Amino acid sequence: NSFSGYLKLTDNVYIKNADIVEEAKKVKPTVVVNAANVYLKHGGGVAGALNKATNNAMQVESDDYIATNGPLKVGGSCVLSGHNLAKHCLHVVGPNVNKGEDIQLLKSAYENFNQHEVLLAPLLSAGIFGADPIHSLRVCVDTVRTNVYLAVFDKNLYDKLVSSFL
Ligand SMILES: O=S1(=O)CCC[C@@](O)(CNc2ncnc3[nH]ccc23)C1
Ligand SMILES: [Cl-]
Repeated sequence: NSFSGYLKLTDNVYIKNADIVEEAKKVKPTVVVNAANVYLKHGGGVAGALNKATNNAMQVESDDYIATNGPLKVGGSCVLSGHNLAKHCLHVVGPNVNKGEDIQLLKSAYENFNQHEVLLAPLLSAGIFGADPIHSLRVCVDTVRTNVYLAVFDKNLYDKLVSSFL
């Protein structure tokens, strides 16, 4: 495939220091994962950045989804359009530790990835969602069985994740 410069961690997990928006724009993958919240309010982090790159079309689509279906569950997901970034966007809600949500729900969140053969994704629950990215990577490796290409925004963190992996 067109994913370039990823370090192989396991049979099915690959990692790169990259902005997921730029990776999506260049590769145009079948599935890009959004680090969503239950309301699909794409304000910041991965979600705000993906939505900005769609010129707010992701938010417009998401507001119609919520008006029809109500909020997602923490640990849940929905498939919506990938707009100009991907064929599909898989919106996945990891627990927000800053809100006291159960970190055990991170495994449930990653299980959604197993419904898709290949994904471009961030580390769920990390960044502004408050969880330890080292833990998020371990849960990913131990939960996802399909092929996942992880884009880590921060270089300092990327290097720490690689160095501490084996
Ligand atoms: O500070 S972090 O590296 C800690 C680990 C999770 C993060 O990677 C999640 N946020 C992003 N990841 C990838 N591309 C992105 N574009 C815009 C935001 C963004 C941020
Ligand atoms: Cl973030």
